[PDB]
Amino acid sequence: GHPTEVLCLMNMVLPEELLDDEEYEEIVEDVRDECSKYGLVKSIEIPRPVDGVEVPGCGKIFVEFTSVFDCQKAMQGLTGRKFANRVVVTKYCDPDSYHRRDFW
Repeated sequence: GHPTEVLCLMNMVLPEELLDDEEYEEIVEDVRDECSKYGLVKSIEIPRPVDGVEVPGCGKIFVEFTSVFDCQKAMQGLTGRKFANRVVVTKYCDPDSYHRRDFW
């Protein structure tokens, strides 16, 4: 709906793929590098799974840009792009919710 400077990338990761530090770090770098083609990436949040503990937003990628315009360019460039034989699905994330790490 309402465009923000925070992009949420869905359908890109399985929780299993975020357990090992090396794999998690590689996903963070790959995400940053792809998003950097559209604007300045201020920060990234990829909630990691903890088996038996609820982790809201796990399986989702949150990328904060330095402007709303750069985020909208990222949403245009990434939405519908094929990744891991799937379809990248997106949404805007509330900036306040992002900073207080209140994901869904």
